Amino acid sequence: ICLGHHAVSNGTKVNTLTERGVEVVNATETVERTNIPRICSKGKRTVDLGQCGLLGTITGPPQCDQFLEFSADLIIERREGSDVCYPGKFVNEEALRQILRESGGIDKEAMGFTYSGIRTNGATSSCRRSGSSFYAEMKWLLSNTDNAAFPQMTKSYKNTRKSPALIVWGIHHSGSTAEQTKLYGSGNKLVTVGSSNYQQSFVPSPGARTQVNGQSGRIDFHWLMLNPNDTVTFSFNGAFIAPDRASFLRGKSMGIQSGVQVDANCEGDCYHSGGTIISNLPFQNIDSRAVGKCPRYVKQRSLLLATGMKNVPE
Amino acid sequence: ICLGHHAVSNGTKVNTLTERGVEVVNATETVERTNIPRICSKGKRTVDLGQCGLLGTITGPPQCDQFLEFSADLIIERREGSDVCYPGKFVNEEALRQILRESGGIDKEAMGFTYSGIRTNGATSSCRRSGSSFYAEMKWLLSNTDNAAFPQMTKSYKNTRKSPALIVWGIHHSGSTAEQTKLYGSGNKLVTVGSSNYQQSFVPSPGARTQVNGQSGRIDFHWLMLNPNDTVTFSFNGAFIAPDRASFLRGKSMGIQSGVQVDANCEGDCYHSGGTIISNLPFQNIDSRAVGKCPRYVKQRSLLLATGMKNVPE
Amino acid sequence: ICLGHHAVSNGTKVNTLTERGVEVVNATETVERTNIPRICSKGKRTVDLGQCGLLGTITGPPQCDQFLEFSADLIIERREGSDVCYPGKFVNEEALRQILRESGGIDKEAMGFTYSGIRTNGATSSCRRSGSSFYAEMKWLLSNTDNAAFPQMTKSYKNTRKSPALIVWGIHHSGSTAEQTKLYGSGNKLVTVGSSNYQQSFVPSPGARTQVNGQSGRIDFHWLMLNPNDTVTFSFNGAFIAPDRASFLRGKSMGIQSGVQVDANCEGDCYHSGGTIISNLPFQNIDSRAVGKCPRYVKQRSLLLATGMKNVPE
Amino acid sequence: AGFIENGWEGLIDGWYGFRHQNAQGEGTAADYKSTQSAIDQITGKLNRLIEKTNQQFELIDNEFNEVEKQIGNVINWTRDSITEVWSYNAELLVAMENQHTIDLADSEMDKLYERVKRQLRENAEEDGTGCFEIFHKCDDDCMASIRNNTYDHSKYREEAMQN
Amino acid sequence: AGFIENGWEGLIDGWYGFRHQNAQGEGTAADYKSTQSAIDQITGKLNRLIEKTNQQFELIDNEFNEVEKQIGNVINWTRDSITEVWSYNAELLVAMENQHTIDLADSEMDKLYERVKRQLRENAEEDGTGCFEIFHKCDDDCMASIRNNTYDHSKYREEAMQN
Amino acid sequence: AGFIENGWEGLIDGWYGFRHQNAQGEGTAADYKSTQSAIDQITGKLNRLIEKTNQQFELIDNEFNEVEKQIGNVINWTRDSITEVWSYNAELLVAMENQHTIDLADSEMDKLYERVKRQLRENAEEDGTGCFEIFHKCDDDCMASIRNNTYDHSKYREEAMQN
Ligand SMILES: *[C@@H]1O[C@H](CO)[C@@H](O)[C@H](O)[C@H]1NC(C)=O
Ligand SMILES: *[C@@H]1O[C@H](CO)[C@@H](O)[C@H](O)[C@H]1NC(C)=O
Ligand SMILES: *[C@@H]1O[C@H](CO)[C@@H](O)[C@H](O)[C@H]1NC(C)=O
Ligand SMILES: *[C@@H]1O[C@H](CO)[C@@H](O)[C@H](O)[C@H]1NC(C)=O
Ligand SMILES: *[C@@H]1O[C@H](CO)[C@@H](O)[C@H](O)[C@H]1NC(C)=O
Ligand SMILES: *[C@@H]1O[C@H](CO)[C@@H](O)[C@H](O)[C@H]1NC(C)=O
Ligand SMILES: *[C@@H]1O[C@H](CO)[C@@H](O)[C@H](O)[C@H]1NC(C)=O
Ligand SMILES: *[C@@H]1O[C@H](CO)[C@@H](O)[C@H](O)[C@H]1NC(C)=O
Ligand SMILES: *[C@@H]1O[C@H](CO)[C@@H](O)[C@H](O)[C@H]1NC(C)=O
Repeated sequence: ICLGHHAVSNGTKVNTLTERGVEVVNATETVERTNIPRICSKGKRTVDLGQCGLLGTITGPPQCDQFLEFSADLIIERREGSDVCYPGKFVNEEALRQILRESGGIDKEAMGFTYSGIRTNGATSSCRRSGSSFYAEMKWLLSNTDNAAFPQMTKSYKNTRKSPALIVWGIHHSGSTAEQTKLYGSGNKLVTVGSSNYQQSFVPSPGARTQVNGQSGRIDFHWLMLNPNDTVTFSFNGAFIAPDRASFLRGKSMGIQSGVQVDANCEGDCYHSGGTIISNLPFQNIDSRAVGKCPRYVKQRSLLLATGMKNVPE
Repeated sequence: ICLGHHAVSNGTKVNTLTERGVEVVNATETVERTNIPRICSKGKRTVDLGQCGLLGTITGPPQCDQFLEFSADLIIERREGSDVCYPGKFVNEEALRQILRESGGIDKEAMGFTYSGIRTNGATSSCRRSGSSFYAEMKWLLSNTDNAAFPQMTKSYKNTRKSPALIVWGIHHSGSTAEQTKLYGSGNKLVTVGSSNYQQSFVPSPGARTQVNGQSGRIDFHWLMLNPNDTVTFSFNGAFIAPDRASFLRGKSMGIQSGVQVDANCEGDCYHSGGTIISNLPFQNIDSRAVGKCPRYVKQRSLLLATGMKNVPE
Repeated sequence: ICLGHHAVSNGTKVNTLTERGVEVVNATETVERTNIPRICSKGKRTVDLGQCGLLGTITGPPQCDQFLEFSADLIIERREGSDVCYPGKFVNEEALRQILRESGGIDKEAMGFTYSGIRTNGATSSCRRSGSSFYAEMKWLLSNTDNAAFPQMTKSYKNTRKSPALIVWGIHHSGSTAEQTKLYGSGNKLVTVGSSNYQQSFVPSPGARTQVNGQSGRIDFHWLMLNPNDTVTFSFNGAFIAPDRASFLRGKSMGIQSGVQVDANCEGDCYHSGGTIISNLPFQNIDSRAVGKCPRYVKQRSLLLATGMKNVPE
Repeated sequence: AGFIENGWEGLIDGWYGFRHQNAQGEGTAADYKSTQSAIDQITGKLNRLIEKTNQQFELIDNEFNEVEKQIGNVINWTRDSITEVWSYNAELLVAMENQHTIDLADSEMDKLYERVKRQLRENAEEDGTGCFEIFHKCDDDCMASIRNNTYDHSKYREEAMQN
Repeated sequence: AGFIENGWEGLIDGWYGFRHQNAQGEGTAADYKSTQSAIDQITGKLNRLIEKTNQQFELIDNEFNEVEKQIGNVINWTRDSITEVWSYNAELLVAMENQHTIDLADSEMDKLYERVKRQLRENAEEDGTGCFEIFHKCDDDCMASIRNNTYDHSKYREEAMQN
Repeated sequence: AGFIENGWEGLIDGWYGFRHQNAQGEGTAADYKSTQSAIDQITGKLNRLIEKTNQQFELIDNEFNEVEKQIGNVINWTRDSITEVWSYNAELLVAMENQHTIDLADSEMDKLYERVKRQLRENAEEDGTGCFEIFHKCDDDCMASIRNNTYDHSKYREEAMQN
């Protein structure tokens, strides 16, 4: 009576500590390469920003009118999205973006700012709605009738909630000094924003910029997190885009950047720009910048794990 | 004559490469979980900052009067500590904090700044000592009698040592423009600080801030490292908190943030906010932000290492 | 007939999982310690910057006159190099340095800026060539004859290529306010630089600095990357160092900092300040900041890998 | 898989088996115990390796609006370092697991051979190529008792001794 | 721990031992050499693993005054990556060390069995369950010579041969 | 390297060999197969470990003009963490590879001994110290057939049986 083991005609070559190319019976793959070219969001509150930029949801351009108080577990950014209608730029862009991606949505709240002796409905052609409008969450502060002195005002807002608030104001840099005097008046302007953790530091800078959206002026948006029971203050004398409402974070969420369609038929916790990585394997070779609960990215295209005995054919 | 091995009634289950839950005879723990709720500082020069902030030791508020020239191997920050008496804020806070944590203490040195035609003892109610005082290491530069022109002065200091110096000045932002003219005079002010590695860039910004410590004004502290034989210079014309003395690093130290008591009976090289991790195990599961010579943090609560043979009971 | 194995008189001690100091027959080293005190650049286009600073190649001080359009696969920085002739400083130094290290060289291009009613050949004593000169890539913009009003001009440049351009301008801070009025005129100056990704923010700050190179004034260089078909714009009214030519990246390269000689006889892909690490071993203990294709740095000085059987002498 | 020259392609019933040749005829069978042990250890190894973490990593870069170049180079540097670490760990992990798998199967085969030699004490010989030169006429029911581990070593002792 | 069905709970003197049964009486003892070898290898393994580094890591965050959100997210991202790396390394380390420990003890038991079979050449038989069917009457002093590795295989040869 | 008391310093021809002592004279030789297998496995291990990556890492710090202190402390912190990871991986890697190397050579020696026992079935005895008490007069050509694996176990059977 003889003893022996099984074998196959064509085995699978694997790598060991001593040799590279040892042919065994069976082997499985450990590095994932199959990618689903969709955003698997089955069972998740998903907000596709589309043409709306993530930061715009705080200021409210027209394309973000339906995202002023969104709520989601997964946030998708699109490359065609824009944060601004009037040509502008946020200070600390990626910080505020990373804050909003894991916010679970935003909840707006009227800050309660009243004005006296100053007209407050400044509009532009690039912020089109019914006609010439502006940011839905902001107030372009101007002068009474036209060229006049801007009364040096100061307005405060106390965070009357239990969670920190998102305060966003704006500094307008007109197309020329004469246009700054036309909108606010002559003289050096200044915008002071104060709290307990903040201390800044604003004065406009008029000049000619390249025509973006057909406009030569710019608007610099700024933000801070107001702690509970703490008060924010603004001492300004012209060139001020005041905040109408403040934002409050709802909870937790995931923020991704993608260019593929949304699919509620599949579920996945690992996302990248090209789709979703649905796999049980511990490693993947699709995208190194994949976010969520992903397999750890490796450079190897394939790593065959031996699941059987060494194959010794006759 | 038969051969065999020993066994026990109740073994210890461990994990292997092939199976999870293999019962062996003896096993030891590799992940540390026991924490001492104290700061073990046996044999270490320890400075408990308490109500004094780490940065305040450079400017010298009242609560830091006994920390102007401290010396320690271990520095402990407390959450009740404050860097300022007059409401203010440092620029590059965490950079200077990280510099001071591993400094081994500070050594002050009179910079030798003399003034002519300017009164130099500006005080405030929030900096209480015997009466109304100010920062022990700073000089609030004002005008002669009251509203008057601030002479545009320039003062230089050459680092006459072998180690870099810590230069800290201040920019005062008063509660209003009229108060800035009351303290320094009308006209645009400017503060220039120059050296070989520095090139900045200062002009005040008056306005109304929220009353912190009963004060509406702010003071912005700034700092730089003056290399040996290199000179720092200041060309200012108002709103200047001049440095009286410069700081020099003593050597090396450790900086921690904690809320537990100090204990000189135990010794440890791994600290966190909740106490000291005294262990020989290679891994710990107490705090991922533990500093010093710590076991490497892991997510697993326990990882039993088999120290004996597999237990095969009858 | 007996069976046995070979042995040697003096074996090599190695470390295992169970014991430390097991004497085996043969063993090889895995941690590299031999260093070549030269820069092995065999078969690589190498540019030794020498006394020329990496950033200077964009502005063009005298010591960088032969580096205005360099091209290399390996860039070497020297500690005696200087970015400036007139005492100045770049904003975002290390960012632009890291951009230029992997640029494969730079290609200059005339931006096409013409001026009317303004003299454009401002020189200094510290920028020595034939006599008093300036940066070869810049234009020190001044006034017509002497104290006069600087016409508020605006100049634009459209990136007419397929790769992003490097735009570098300068902001002059003179030794005093009266010298700023002497060079540009009285009144508040401003320099606006605009595009699609940029929004800044410049106004000079006159004052007295420490005499570096025999000069009390400073020049602050700034830069941005102009995307293809996008336009950059400048609205300035004094104190402006205009760019003559823009830079375009050639391709890819490696940037190192060293103090040893260049050697084209040896080849290596791992560089550090002390030379080149030429080794096949997976680990090294020379320099942790080694760049290129290096062995992974470890703290151990030596790790002997057993290449033979355990040595059991008689 | 050492002194056994090659495997049996016809053995489709299990990983290890018996191939006998007596006076009745030819026959092959599979040993369920050793095979089930091997596939249980390898199966548990797979279940230990087919693990995806529950740790969530947020987006730190920006594909649509590139972050600042310095912090971007730091992020790319750190991510590349971690990628090197996980590539090394994956390579060494797969190599070691394959080694222990092959040596594990070899150990199971050798243990089966050792226990089959333990059943036949002096009633059979060893040839050196994984067979047992059985010293007496072992019926198909006798070899069936060998596979079932019920072979009486003493009831066939003297018959297989004098040969 | 293979063909030996189970361990001896009464063996409190060592890890491996001898349990004899002759004409004089019953008796159990411990083999100091194999046990001391096993506990020396495992002890050295522990001494190799009970290591805490001498590398000092400074405070990079701030629990009382949170740093900037961007650099804070980069720091949290890097720290979480390193935490994943050390969790994986700890898991795989403990698993591999336990495997090599169990297989090491099994190897020591099998080596003891092999050397005890080397002492008794043809003067005893093997049963298959870790015992030696000794072919002659071995006194308690004879088994004491077996445990002391002083058994003369030739002075009891012919007596244990004809049985 | 267990029951064999020590190695042969005079064996300079290979890693394993035969040292015989018959009626003709003394002699030592080397077994090319086992030695070549061992040096092939260890050689392949070296070729698997003598690897330098193709991943390029750029300069993230600045030795001539120090970067900002905060980002510099973050960079130093990350680099120190990665250095700890690679130091641990190198230590554990070398230790495990040395262990598997020593146990591999021991396995090759034991396999050679096992196959030499497989050639001599009942024509020789085992002493316990790695020798074969050969029961018949084996000429130098007979031992040369033992080293060449051509020893006929049956043509010398009865002569070595009655002794
Ligand atoms: C071989 O491995 C694959 C890996 O998934 C598995 O699906 C398959 O059932 C295995 N087959 C055998 C015969 O083990
Ligand atoms: C906030 O302020 C309100 C009223 O001033 C007080 O009732 C409440 O306890 C405060 N909460 C905190 C957390 O300070
Ligand atoms: C079991 O392991 C623990 C681990 O520290 C040790 O203290 C104890 O002495 C060990 N006991 C035995 C019997 O090995
Ligand atoms: C610093 O300056 C003094 C006097 O100017 C000189 O003696 C000394 O050598 C200098 N040291 C260095 C390091 O430059
Ligand atoms: C011993 O190892 C070294 C390592 O490089 C090798 O060069 C040498 O040839 C080896 N010698 C033997 C006899 O294996
Ligand atoms: C750039 O502009 C030119 C002319 O305006 C046009 O022909 C070209 O397609 C443009 N390229 C891109 C990439 O926009
Ligand atoms: C980091 O790598 C990505 C490619 O994955 C590249 O697009 C990006 O520009 C890199 N970051 C920087 C700062 O260059
Ligand atoms: C990093 O994690 C800690 C919890 O350990 C959290 O308190 C902190 O806010 C996080 N950092 C940022 C920037 O959110
Ligand atoms: C980082 O370490 C280097 C030494 O390798 C030191 O020179 C440098 O100053 C350190 N970085 C900081 C920010 O201190």
